[PDB]
Amino acid sequence: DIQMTQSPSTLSASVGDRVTMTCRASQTISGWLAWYQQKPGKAPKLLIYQASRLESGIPSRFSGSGSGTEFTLTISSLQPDDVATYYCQQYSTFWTFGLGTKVEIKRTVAAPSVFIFPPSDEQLKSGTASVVCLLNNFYPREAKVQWKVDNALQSGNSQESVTEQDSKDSTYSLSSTLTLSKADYEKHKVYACEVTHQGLSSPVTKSFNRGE
Amino acid sequence: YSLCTAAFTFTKIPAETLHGTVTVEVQYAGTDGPCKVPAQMAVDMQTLTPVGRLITANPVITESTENSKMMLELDPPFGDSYIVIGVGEKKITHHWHRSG
Amino acid sequence: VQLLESGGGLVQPGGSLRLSCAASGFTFKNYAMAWVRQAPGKGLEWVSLLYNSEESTYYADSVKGRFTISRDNSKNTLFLQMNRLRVEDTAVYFCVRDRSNGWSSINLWGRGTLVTVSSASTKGPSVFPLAPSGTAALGCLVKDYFPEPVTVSWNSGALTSGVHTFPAVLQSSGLYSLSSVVTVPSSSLGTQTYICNVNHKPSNTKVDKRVEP
Repeated sequence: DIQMTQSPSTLSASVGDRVTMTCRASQTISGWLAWYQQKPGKAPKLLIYQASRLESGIPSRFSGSGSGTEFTLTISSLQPDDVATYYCQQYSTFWTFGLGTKVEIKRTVAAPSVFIFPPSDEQLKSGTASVVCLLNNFYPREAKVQWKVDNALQSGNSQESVTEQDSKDSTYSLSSTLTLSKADYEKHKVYACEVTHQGLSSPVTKSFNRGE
Repeated sequence: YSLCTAAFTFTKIPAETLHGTVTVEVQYAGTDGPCKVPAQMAVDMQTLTPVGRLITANPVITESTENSKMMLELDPPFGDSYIVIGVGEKKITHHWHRSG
Repeated sequence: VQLLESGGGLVQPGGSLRLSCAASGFTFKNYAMAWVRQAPGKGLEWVSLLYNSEESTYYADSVKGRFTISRDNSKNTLFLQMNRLRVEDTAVYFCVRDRSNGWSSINLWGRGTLVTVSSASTKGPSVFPLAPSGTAALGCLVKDYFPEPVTVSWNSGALTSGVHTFPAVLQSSGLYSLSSVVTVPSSSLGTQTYICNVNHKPSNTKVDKRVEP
């Protein structure tokens, strides 16, 4: 079958910038090529068909061009609504889809906003306690979250999840759940997470006492 | 077996024959060979319900390589129809008129 | 103009699931229909397409003999009969209308229905709140469930602005686990109640929890 290669795999750029991605086909697919946008969890939205025909309702900044074997999709002025993966499709003979080009957006730096949550008693009544540390709305994506149990650093229980880049402010938000049993939980006193992010002059720490 | 998913190209203008049958030469641009050639007449491009009748008996593209030839003949209705080769958005059409 | 998929969920390996799609807004009979799946984190893979006849039905080699598609033009409905399922068939399945008559651009997509070919049992989740402290934020913790998904909402949809629901992480136990949080005016805590509407359809688990301080 007709293999399809896209590049780049990922890319970050800034609101306003001209983004350009490319895809090549393992043989002549004339002009029978289409481009799709797919934000996570939603379905694909066709943008371009026949290499260069803009679909109806798609914004004019999206354009296409190409022939035979290599094609290009070009966002003329990136917009926060464009954070998605982008797939190409040949349809000269059967269908083949690219593996995508993930577009992330570059914005001003934004320090996080840390919250901490003690485990609820519904959960403590089952032999397990979860401590979650929340980093809300921050750019860029990177941020080491250290846990401390009475000034004792942790490892091997803290799982981290992070939202897709926000569609409105193009920031991230990060969860850090702490796996621990109801036995070892009550063994100690005060808990806290240390959030070190690039938009912080000094690392911020939020704590809580087993009581107040 | 299965129909031809790729695009066709008229390699010469269709021509009327003996008593009004039109013959068609096309060239196929797809690598899904072998496949049955989507050939028919039609009057509604939405329904593609066959009008007329395909005279060529079971037209199948032979080769598995790009660019093969093929010759078809159809029996068009009276008045106006459309020769319709291929399927989908890559369908090719040519207007036809047959008087008497 | 719309496609709506239904029928997906959890299947044992070797099992059989029958997916369906409901078309509206167009002469369903005129258009080619196809099923395009998407493995988690992977790409798009077309699985089957049909227009009219035996000759105008196609199956990707990866499902040949195993899957089957069907068209009910009286009911405007598309079916995908998948048998002898394998663990790698786990994917979201999109019902798709072709632009025209087959093998074109795809200008109408469903919503996706996730088929999870798994062999472990199902696990209902547990819901624990995240009490709060210029304004504060609260949430819900959905712990220890299998398989995905777990739709979460707040105040039955009336609270949307500022909600973040995280992706599911796979704990060491083998069970997924996610949190869902929302930022709210701390000055509006004593009067406004906040309840999260957890939903884990694979185990028929609809749960609510108030998140008081």
